Amino acid sequence: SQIYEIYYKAIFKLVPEFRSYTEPFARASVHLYNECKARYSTGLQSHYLFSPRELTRLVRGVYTAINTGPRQTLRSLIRLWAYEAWRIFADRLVGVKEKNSFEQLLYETVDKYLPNQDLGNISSTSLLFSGLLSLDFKEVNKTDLVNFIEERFKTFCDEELEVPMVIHESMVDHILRIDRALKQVQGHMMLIGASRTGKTILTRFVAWLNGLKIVQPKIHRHSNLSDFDMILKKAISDCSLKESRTCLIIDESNILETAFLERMNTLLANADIPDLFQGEEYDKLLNNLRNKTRSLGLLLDTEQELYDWFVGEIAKNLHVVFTICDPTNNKSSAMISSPALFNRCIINWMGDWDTKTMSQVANNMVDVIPMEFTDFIVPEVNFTEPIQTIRDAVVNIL
Amino acid sequence: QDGEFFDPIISRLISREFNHAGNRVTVEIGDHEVDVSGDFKLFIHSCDPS
Amino acid sequence: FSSFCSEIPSVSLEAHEVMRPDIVIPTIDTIKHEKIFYDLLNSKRGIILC
Amino acid sequence: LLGKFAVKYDVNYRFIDYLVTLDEKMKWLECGLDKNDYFLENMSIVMNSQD
Ligand SMILES: Nc1ncnc2c1ncn2[C@@H]1O[C@H](COP(=O)(O)OP(=O)(O)NP(=O)(O)O)[C@@H](O)[C@H]1O
Repeated sequence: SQIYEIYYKAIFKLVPEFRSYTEPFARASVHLYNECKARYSTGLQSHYLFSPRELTRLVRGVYTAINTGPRQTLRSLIRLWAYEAWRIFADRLVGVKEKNSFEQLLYETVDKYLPNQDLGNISSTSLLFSGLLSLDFKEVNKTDLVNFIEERFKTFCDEELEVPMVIHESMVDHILRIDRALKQVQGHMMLIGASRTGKTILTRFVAWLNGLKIVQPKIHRHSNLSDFDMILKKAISDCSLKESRTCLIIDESNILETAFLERMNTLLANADIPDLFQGEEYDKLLNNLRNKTRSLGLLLDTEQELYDWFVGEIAKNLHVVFTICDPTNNKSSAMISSPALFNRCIINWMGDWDTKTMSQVANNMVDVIPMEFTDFIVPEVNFTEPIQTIRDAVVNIL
Repeated sequence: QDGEFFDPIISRLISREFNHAGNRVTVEIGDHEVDVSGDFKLFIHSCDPS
Repeated sequence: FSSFCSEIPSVSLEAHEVMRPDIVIPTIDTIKHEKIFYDLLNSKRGIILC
Repeated sequence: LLGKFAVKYDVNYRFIDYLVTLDEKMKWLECGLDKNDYFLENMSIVMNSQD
């Protein structure tokens, strides 16, 4: 509470009016952190782990969103808080009751610390409404979002690689989540989606939307550690020297060995890898850094200053996205427990199709109309849709 | 011949992913971009159900 | 000669400095910990943090 | 399921007869394929469908 009271005191310089509220956000933030850590435990799910990082992410997320965001009222700040609260903590939660448990906790927290009645519904929907299409990250209209996304998804489906795809509300929520995640300063994400859920291709969509350079590590059974180093090595150089802002997509297919686990335990957690640039290779990098720095209009005296600028560059401009399927097997669970992963990865839980979106997919595929005759029986007996057509019958059977 | 063991260099080939050109069609494998034919077929084969 | 404890430096860092990954908000435990690291390291004995 | 929602299917139906040519059936068995309905159902699924 003391640590993060200092943090809020630092980020609230952007909203001096609300300066008085430094402690109760810090208190409410640590409270939530404690309760969450208490309610959801590793006995239920392997990935329920909470560390101070979650408190770190919550402040950081709020900082950027305030800074980039519109003029704030108290309601504005505390809802924004609740958004980041949702994404940092609850987005990892499976099922429903647990997400509802979190909503209840959120309501309780707000009531206990910051009692304003100007709030609306604070549930996971009714809040996030996270502006991307709108230039400053405000709340949005939701009809505009779905359309913007859909036209930019039509564009992306045609312009970039063509794997026929389908849209659903389900997609939209996770899209906002992936984008907001790639917007946050030092941050990475892991999508637990089962498989075929369309999580990699969605990452790629946002990467295409925000014009981030996509890198998928190319490896195999004979692939070495020296090989993965060079990928990371080159990826970092571009993230710093050329200001490329790259998104590195790791699948669980990609790992033939754990060596991939660890070197990133580093890159995620802290902002650099010390071993990676070494020997003369270090001096070459340093030279370049001096040049780029001086070209930015900053002459940095010491060497560590250059390297401090460099690391900060890796932090804000390099995002990593894991996509894993079955957290339950030992191969992925090695990825899972591993803390530097789970605690600097924003865990986002997708799963098998929603059985509703199964219809949205099905219906959008049978959109072409070969379908004939009459329904002798408007269904008279007995979740896809209210069933009228042969179309609906088919997607219900399937 | 051994599907039992499978390395992801083929991953871009299993999922259908290709960067199209005017004439050529290319698929990244490992560190190199190779041209696909289209008279090309693939069959993965394994023996033990284990 | 006296025995006193838990005296800490006050830090104020600008908003844009909040995003630096290498940062520390000094707490009682920070100082206490940093100090036993030093003492151990001046004894040439090794450290492992778990 | 095709019955429960109302959609007609051919009460007498066999996968093989539906999706395989005589020539196909003949051609596969020539390459050494086993006699079974099973291995014919299979050989159809492998050949007949590649996306
Ligand atoms: N909306 C969709 N419409 C049609 N097929 C889809 C859709 N979403 C996903 N798929 C299928 O799933 C794949 C989408 O790519 P991808 O995102 O890589 O799946 P994935 O969930 O990421 N599997 P993984 O590599 O473990 O993450 C394609 O091969 C499609 O067959």
